[PDB]
Amino acid sequence: VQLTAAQELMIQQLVAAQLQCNKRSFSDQPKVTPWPLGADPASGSASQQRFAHFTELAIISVQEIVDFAKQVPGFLQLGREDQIALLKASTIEIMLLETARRYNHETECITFLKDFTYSKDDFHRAGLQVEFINPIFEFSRAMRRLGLDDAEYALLIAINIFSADRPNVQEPGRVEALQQPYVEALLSYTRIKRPQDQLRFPRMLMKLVSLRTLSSVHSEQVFALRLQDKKLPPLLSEIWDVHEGSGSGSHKILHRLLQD
Amino acid sequence: EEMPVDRILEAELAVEPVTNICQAADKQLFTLVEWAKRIPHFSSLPLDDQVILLRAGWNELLIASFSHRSIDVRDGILLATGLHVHRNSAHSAGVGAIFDRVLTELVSKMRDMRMDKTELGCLRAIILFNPDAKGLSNPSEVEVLREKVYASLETYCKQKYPEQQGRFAKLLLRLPALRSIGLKCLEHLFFFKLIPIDTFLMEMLEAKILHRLLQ
Ligand SMILES: CC(C)[C@@H]1CN(c2ccc(CO)c(S(C)(=O)=O)c2)CCN1c1ncc(CO)c(C(F)(F)F)n1
Repeated sequence: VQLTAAQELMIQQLVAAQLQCNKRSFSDQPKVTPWPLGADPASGSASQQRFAHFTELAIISVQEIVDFAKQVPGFLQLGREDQIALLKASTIEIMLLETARRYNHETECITFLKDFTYSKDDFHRAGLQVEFINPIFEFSRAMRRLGLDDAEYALLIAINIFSADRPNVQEPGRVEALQQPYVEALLSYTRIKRPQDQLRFPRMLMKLVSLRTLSSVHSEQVFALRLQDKKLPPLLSEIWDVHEGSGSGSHKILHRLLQD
Repeated sequence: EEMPVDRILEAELAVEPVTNICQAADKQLFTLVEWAKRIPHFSSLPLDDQVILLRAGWNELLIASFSHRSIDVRDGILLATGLHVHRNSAHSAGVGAIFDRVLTELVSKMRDMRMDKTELGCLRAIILFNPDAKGLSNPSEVEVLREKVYASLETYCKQKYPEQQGRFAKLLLRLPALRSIGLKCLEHLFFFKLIPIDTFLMEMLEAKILHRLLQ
């Protein structure tokens, strides 16, 4: 029924952390392989460039997610093996939330960084597949209908991170205890934002179920990339278990990003 | 109410090593159809849609019912066949990991919450009314029915457990766990297919029995 000062300040902190993280990500825009311009050469290099472009965006996204996690109150009090385990599982899910958040229903395009705007077809030209692309856009549409503000998004991201059922979580009771305040805060926040719409909160929580499916749809996508001999960079291979060496986690790239 | 919690409770009550699980599955599939019919407004949907929902949900639905059934068991689950399965057996069959996830995330949580039957049925009705299932003639209709379950369930939770402010949320937060667990179990059912199976279960794993059975 009411929002605690503590609760207000926590939400404020999360929202602030996301903007701080977005700013850092925009700094890296010049770092990205330019999206090919003109008519595609027969060399086939435009395809490889589009795929590399998207892959680099994904990398930045992972960095952005790690930066954010570190600023979520509680996250740094967990063991480093669990921090890793929680991010491995949730990265794709958060990526999808952040993706939906950048969807425009008028252009039916998603905007990455400041002004990298891409349609469904662009996604396909980048080397992703329709079985993956279509759910992404369906999910964005669904999210847009919900009409979430920056605070609701941030909260949902935090909750998603503190899912105790992820693989290799050594201290699951600790993760559920962390999750609970963020859940309580979201209940309070949404019930104050929209008192005349009680369904808003369950609606949101149920998106965490959708995201489990989409995580799986994404696994089917990785399988197709291997099949097409598209190699992924270490970080993404590590986090999603794709290629021999990096996929086993022998590089500790995520460990390092946390270490900083 | 538009989705009476009573009628949902009636539906659960109205329904009373590896191969043993598949035997148990095939039999429960029949019971599941009878359960789904007792859920408000389910039979009112288009026949093709009733089919689609049961094909999409049967897996999570069965896992939920046997998880709750096993609340009294210690380090094991109780199948509808009457047979038990224990950790030691599960690890012997290379299915130990998924088995431990079920106990940790479902059976345990259900026990500690003292999740009641009404609560179970509502969760199962939520799973059942899945508007993201492909090929539905009207996803909106299905979305609306799920949303009524949200409302009825929350109402129930505030009435019967007024002291438990976060109980409703606690219930819903089992569903993501259940979805992921459902995907892994399905995986194993496909391995058994590739390597002594029953008829109805086979139809569910295939990309007729179900049609007749709800007419
Ligand atoms: C398609 C979407 C879901 C993902 C992630 N995506 C992205 C998501 C969020 C954000 C915001 O933090 C950004 S960005 C560039 O930081 O604005 C990019 C960038 C590209 N993405 C991507 N996701 C998955 C894969 C492979 O599974 C690949 C690729 F194949 F390119 F490697 N790329």
